[PDB]
Amino acid sequence: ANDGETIDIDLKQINSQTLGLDTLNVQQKYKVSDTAATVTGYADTTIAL
Amino acid sequence: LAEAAATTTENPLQKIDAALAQVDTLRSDLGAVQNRFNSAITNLGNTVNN
Repeated sequence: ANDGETIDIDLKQINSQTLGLDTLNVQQKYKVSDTAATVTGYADTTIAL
Repeated sequence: LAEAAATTTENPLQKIDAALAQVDTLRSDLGAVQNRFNSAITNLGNTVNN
C-alpha cells in the first residue's frame, strides 16, 4: 500500500520460430531422375488472321 | 487554469498521503477550536447567573 513496492513477473516469447524449430528438417534428398516428355498441338494466339 | 501533464505521474500515493495529512491537520484544528467555544459558553452561563 505504498509507492513502488511490487512483485515482478518475467516472461519470454515462445513458439516454434523463437525456438528455431522451423529449422528442423529430417528429410534426405532423393536421387532425382528424369525422362522424355511429349508436346502436342498448336495453341491459338491473340494475333488476328 | 492548470496544465494537463504529458507524462504519467510518479510516486503518486506519497503525494496523496501528504494531501490527506494536510486535510486531517485542518480538520483537527477546526475541531479543537470548538472546545474553546464550549468552555466559553460554560463560563458565560456561570457569569450571567452570578
